[PDB]
Amino acid sequence: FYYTPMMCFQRLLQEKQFDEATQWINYVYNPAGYIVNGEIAPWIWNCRP
Amino acid sequence: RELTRDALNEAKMWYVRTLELLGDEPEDYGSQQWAAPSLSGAASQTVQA
Amino acid sequence: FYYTPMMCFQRLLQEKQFDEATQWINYVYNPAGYIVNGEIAPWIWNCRPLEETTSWNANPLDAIDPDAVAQNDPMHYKIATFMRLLDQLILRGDMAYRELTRDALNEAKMWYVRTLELLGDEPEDYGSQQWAAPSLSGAASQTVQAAYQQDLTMLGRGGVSKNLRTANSLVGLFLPEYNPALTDYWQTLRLRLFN
Amino acid sequence: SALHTMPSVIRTLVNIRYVTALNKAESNLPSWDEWQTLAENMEAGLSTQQAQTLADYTAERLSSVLCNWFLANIQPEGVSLHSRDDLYSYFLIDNQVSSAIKTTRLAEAIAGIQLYINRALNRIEPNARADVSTRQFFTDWTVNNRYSTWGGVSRLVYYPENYIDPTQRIGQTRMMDELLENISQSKLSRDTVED
Amino acid sequence: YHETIEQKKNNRLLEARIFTRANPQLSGAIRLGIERDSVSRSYDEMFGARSSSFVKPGSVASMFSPAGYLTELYREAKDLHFSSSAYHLDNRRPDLADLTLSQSNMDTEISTLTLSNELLLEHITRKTGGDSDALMESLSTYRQAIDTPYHQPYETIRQVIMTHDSTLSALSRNPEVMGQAEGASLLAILANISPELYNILTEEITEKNADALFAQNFSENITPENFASQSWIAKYYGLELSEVQ
Amino acid sequence: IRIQQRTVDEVDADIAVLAESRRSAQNRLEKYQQLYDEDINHGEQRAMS
Amino acid sequence: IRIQQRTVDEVDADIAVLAESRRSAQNRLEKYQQLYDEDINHGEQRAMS
Amino acid sequence: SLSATASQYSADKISRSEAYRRRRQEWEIQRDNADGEVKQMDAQLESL
Amino acid sequence: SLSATASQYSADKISRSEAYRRRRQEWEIQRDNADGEVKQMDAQLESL
Amino acid sequence: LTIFALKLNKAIRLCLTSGLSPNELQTIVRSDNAQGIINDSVLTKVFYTLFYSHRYALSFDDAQVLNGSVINQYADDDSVSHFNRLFNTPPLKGKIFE
Amino acid sequence: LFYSHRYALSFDDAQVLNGSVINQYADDDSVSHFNRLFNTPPLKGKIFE
Repeated sequence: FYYTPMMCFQRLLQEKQFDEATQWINYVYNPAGYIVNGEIAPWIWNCRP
Repeated sequence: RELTRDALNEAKMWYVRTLELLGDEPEDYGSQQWAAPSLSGAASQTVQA
Repeated sequence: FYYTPMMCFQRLLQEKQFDEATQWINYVYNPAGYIVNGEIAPWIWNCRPLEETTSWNANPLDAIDPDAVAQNDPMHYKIATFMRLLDQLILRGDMAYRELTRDALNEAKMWYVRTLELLGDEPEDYGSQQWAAPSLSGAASQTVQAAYQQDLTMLGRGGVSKNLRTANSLVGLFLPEYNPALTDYWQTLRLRLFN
Repeated sequence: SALHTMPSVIRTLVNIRYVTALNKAESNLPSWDEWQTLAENMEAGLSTQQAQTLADYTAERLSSVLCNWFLANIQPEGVSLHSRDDLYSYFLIDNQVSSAIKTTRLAEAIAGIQLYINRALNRIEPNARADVSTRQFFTDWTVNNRYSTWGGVSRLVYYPENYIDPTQRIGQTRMMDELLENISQSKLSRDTVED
Repeated sequence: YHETIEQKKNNRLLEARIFTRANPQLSGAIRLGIERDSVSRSYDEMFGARSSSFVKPGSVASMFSPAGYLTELYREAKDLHFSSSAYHLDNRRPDLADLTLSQSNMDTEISTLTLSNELLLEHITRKTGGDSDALMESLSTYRQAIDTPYHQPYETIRQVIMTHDSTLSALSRNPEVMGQAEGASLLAILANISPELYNILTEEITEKNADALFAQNFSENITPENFASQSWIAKYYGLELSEVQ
Repeated sequence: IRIQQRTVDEVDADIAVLAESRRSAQNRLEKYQQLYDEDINHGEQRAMS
Repeated sequence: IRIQQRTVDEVDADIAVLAESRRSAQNRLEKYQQLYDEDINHGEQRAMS
Repeated sequence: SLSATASQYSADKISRSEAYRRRRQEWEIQRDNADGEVKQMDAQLESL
Repeated sequence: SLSATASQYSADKISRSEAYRRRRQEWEIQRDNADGEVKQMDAQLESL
Repeated sequence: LTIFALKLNKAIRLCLTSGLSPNELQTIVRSDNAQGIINDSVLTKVFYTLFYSHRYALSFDDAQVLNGSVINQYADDDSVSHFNRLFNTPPLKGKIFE
Repeated sequence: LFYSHRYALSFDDAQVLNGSVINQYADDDSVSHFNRLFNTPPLKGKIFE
């Protein structure tokens, strides 16, 4: 839930894939929140621990 | 990097967003009134304990 | 019937095999027609789905796929193949131009004249003559947007010839733009002919 | 002559008893319109580049003064505006920049609208309409935050041919892929092509 | 929603198709392989020459131009805040709602400072009710701001004299004019002190007029309780903590 | 006067030398830029995959 | 006059220097052209096939 | 497994083919350098 | 053993990928050299 | 707090509008009078210090002393003062007594 | 044309010089002649001439 998403994020950032990196890091965090079932997610972070 | 006008506008947008998510940084406050102790005062094992 | 012939055509064009590329692309399209059983072929294209305008896609916009869009609308494939042939002709012409020999320049002239012949004549701007300047509210009018959407939907699922006059005074729409690739081709051919 | 100004203007400059409510002879400070006219007369004999330099300097000075006055006088409810960057964020227009930069009205509107969208989406501006913020455009804001990406995704529908890749396709079969590796040699001889 | 999304996708597909048919650039020997549809004729009769009307690249009338991008942005941005809230786009910037969409409005180049100054002037005028010249005359005597007083002709004169001859060497080479002018005018033209600034700096501060002077020099929201914070002073004057220490 | 006219001929011959220096150097520049920005081609990603 | 005759000797020695510069540079030119336009030879296409 | 082996065979085959193409491009660029300096000194010669 | 074989396969694959990256970096550096000498002679031209 | 607040407003406004450093203003006012008030003499000294700095290219303390003020022996004290810069660079053999 | 050939003057400049008046209302997509002469830039107030 935590290490692999940043693994991909770091690889994409190193290889200049900015929008793919942002989309992948949205799985763990998003400053604009998360859209679940078409509604504002009450939680701030998409990682439970 | 490319110094185009639209690129500079996009960089302005990115930097403004970075400032927005960064907020405002604080400054030094303890250096205002931190006293100057002696070496014995600093190494006081009684105070450390 | 479609993807492999251009695979070979693209490889040959990248590797400067001009006549082999032309011969291979003749299997899918030939401006001079096709010779079958020693007679003029009545069809224009040597690909049946392209000639018959057959679509083999239902939801192309469900994902970002130009391939799916072209599957939904088959003649975009025809436009792509035509532009590939034009590019092959242009590479032939400027490869002849490279060596600056007199016969090479004559051959480049022939190639460029043929390219102009198959390209025809380009049109110009006409909507900018009378396009009005609307306000931001007029442009963002959701009522006008919904009216246009309703008109498009009723033209799509039906074929109704009523509502003859659409009251063009509703200035909240834009106009299609010419192909940048085609304009670049025209400018390149013009400058080559000038040189 | 050294100052490139009229002798009576020199006399007026000398006659300025800058005493400002006594401690010396008297306050010979001119009136407001007299000050304006004297400035016009003494400045009328400059060059052109100097004129634009003075115009830019005065523009920057009055911009800073107006920003300070607005901050210290006019504060609409619900906004704790206290700085130049606060005014920037509120009005979606940059107030602390130089005169060297040039832009258009529509480009400034793009900048302001994009900044406002970012402010609303990042949940930093209070009382944001979170119900509205969950539309398709805001979901696709990753490709809607820049004009280039939005233009590309818009043109992908009307002109998919420009984005069609003749060498590869989404969903291409592995057998066609291995055909591609078996056809991507350095130089493609005919017999190798038919093989 | 599935129906709505499918409908919009189908409408976009139909519009792209009809523009493909109506593109005049494809003539073109491939024009022989292009047919006219019944839906194409229906669109033609419905919308006149709309399908046949095209624009060159870079024209403001295109949907791929920044004009269409801005139109869609405003369409999606008109309701990020309620019209009652001060954060509403229309409430904060009413001047944006009536922006003209013309080719010249995006072809003309102008400094962003000019637009910012015009917006600030519009706000100041709509608030106070005065003219620009009256505003300048009031600013040359204003006191409740760190930048004020701002004497525009005085600043112009100082900048012009600095541009022409710094340190007044030319005037110094002519001593006969120094017997008539004293150091007050020289200080005015060299340093940055307007007459109002001089009056502010050379007024005695006593408990008899302490509150009056405080009210003269500061706004109603600027109280000694607010001033008592060092961080408040720093953020008010744009200075640094060690500098005020 | 004839001598210095010949000298002017020398200097503008040199500036023509440097103009075609620009031609050659800029040709090198676009060649190297095309090599760098294209980087790795579809054949090489095919081999890697 | 003898001095400037020696100077003329200097300058035409230099132009002879540049003539044999042309010899060497053009030799390089045809060598590199022959390498480039021949590219890949029948042995290498045999290995590939 | 031996299909994978032939896959590596095709892989280094096409990799060295692309290496050959890179060699060709480098040769073309350095030939441009050669004739560029050729005309460099061509103009230098008339100056001299 | 054949898993080890595929391990060597991935090993030289990533090694030649990094060689490609080194090639890209060298190309970038020498392109910087090219445009650097381009502006070198740009200023030399106005001097001349 | 009102009167000292106004005094600090005066000082910070003049420093911002004239580029004067806080320690430069401090030494100027100390050389003028211990009251710490603002009069015509202080601004005349500032005028002449700036004028000499513009033409003769002199330091703030140098021009301040030249226009009529005394040498500041007690500077900000984190570095060399003016008196020590003039007569203690370096002391010959013994400590200075001047 | 005669003035443009010898004195190297603009069309509007030579037209005014031969006896015509300054065109205040140009094509209006750019600066007119009157504005080019007396509005580059306006001093402080709008021009009234």
